[PDB]
Amino acid sequence: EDERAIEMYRRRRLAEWKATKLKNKFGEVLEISGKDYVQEVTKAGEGLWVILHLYKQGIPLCALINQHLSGLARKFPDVKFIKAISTTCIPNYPDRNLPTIFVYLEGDIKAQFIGPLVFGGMNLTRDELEWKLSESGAIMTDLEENPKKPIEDVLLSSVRRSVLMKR
Amino acid sequence: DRDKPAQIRFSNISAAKAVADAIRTSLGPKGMDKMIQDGKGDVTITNDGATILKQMQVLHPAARMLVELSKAQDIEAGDGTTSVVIIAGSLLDSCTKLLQKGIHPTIISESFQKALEKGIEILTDMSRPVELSDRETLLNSATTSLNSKVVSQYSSLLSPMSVNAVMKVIDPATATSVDLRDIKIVKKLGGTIDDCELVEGLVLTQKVSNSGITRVEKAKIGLIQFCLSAPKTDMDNQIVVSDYAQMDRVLREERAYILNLVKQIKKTGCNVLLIQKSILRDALSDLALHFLNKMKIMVIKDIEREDIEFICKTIGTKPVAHIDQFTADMLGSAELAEEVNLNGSGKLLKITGCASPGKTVTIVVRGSNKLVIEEAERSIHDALCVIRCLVKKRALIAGGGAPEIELALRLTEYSRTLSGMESYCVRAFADAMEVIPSTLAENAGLNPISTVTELRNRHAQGEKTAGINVRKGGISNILEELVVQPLLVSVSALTLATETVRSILKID
Repeated sequence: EDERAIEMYRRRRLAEWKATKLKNKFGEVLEISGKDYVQEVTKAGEGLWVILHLYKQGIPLCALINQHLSGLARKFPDVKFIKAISTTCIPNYPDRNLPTIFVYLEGDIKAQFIGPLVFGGMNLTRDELEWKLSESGAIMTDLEENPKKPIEDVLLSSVRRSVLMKR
Repeated sequence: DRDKPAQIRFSNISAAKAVADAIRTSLGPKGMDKMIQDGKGDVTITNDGATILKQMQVLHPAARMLVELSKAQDIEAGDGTTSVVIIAGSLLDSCTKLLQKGIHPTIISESFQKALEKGIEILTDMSRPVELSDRETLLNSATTSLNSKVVSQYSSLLSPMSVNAVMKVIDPATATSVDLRDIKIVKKLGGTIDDCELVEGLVLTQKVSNSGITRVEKAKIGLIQFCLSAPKTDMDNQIVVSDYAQMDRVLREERAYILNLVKQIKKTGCNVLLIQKSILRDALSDLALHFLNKMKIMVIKDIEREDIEFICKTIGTKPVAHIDQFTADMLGSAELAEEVNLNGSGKLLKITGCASPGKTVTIVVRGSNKLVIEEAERSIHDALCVIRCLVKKRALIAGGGAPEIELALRLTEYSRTLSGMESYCVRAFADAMEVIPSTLAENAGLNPISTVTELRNRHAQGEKTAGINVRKGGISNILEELVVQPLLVSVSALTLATETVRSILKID
């Protein structure tokens, strides 16, 4: 009895302790103020594509985009994300500007999308916010192109059809 | 000079007046509803002055004096913490115009001292005495208190305090020595309000272990404020992270470290132990529990500091911090264990230890509702302070504002007969004395002037007449509408008010 009784020790100790070696991947989105941004070009890790944001309060558009990100994160786990408040950064710029996510591949900013216009203006859905990325991951739902086909002007295409079909 | 002292005195006067009138209108059973906001998105509704004064304050010493005065009155008697500041404010409002008349602080101080020595005598002569010796005297005084208490629509029915408290801390019968720490109280959810019971020994409530059987008696468990989780190695990993190397080495180290300690502790008997909390000790061992299972384990963990002083008083076992001190002062008698979740919830045990015959008791409160833990609790605390204060006064007085205007009339007569410089000062004291019955009439809602004039006339007639009846808003004697109180709750209040006003007036 005692042998079987005692000798479950090594069956228990070093067994629960066998499970003491761990390692992780990433998921969801974490709230982060300015206290980590400074060394963040060196805090990036290895190949860890990161994404930023910038926040204001009172703008109908600025709340929207803050939802699309946290949704996307569920799709792609390796990437990580950040939600920030402009009071933390440069003081009088953020008020006249709009959200500008400065993607950091452990280095210099690579795509800096300032002001409302460039976004589209609340005509945004998952698609218009994914193909515009095109740089992290290599899936992109295998869409060749999708600009909504910016609605046309009727005059230009008229002369075209004449000279191509009757050439 | 005079400019700076007058200015600082007027600023402190204004501060005290403001903090007074902030909570002035909540005295008596008809205090009104008030809402304060912290400014961190939270509002509260309450009608008690002590907590409101405690929650907020201005960075000014004049406020701090009133706060400490209120807390001293609170710890001293346990009631009337809102009338003391009213009397202080009235005295301040009087001495404003008194110093405006141009009187030296020494004259005012000594005149207030004489007026206080007169009024204390008047009050002690006004009150009537009662008996406190045997069980019947104290029981009838307690009935008078509880019918003069707050409405007892639940205590008269349920009574988890009418007998349980008064009886179960009558043991340490020596006068004026009944600490609160003498009556540590447990609570627990589940059961019914029907019963709240008695053991002359401590009672602990937390999970013990899981083993064969644990219900025996022997010498005391033996209290340890120990730690038995190996120090974390001097690295997060080891030199080499693999299978071959480290398992050969550290296995024997740990199986020795976590066995030799319990081996040593096995030297003293009872094979049982109790531990403190685990905020620093991390990764509590389990093989130790397995070993003690072979060695007749029965243990409780996660005991608390308040309890760690109270138990060491109950059972006479000096603590132990570490293994290298286990000579003596680590044991005590014991008689049984293992109380169960009998007919309810809130597991607890019933160690009835008669090692130290030094009186000690505890109180237990179960109930079919957590709201029983909410409604029955701290009422024993309060009524127990009420039975604590009576052990030395054995006298009582009626309410209704009669003593206020009585003292006012007597002190006006005194000022009239002590003709001299101090007469105006003691007269102003007499005038400032009578402010409460008007406030009570306002709280009920009436014209206070005619009522206070009629009551002052009636006390000029017989000097002991009706007070203020909050039932019908009329003038009936307290001897039929029994609202009575001991005498100390007034004597101490007046003497400390005079003391503090004199001390604050003497300082520049």
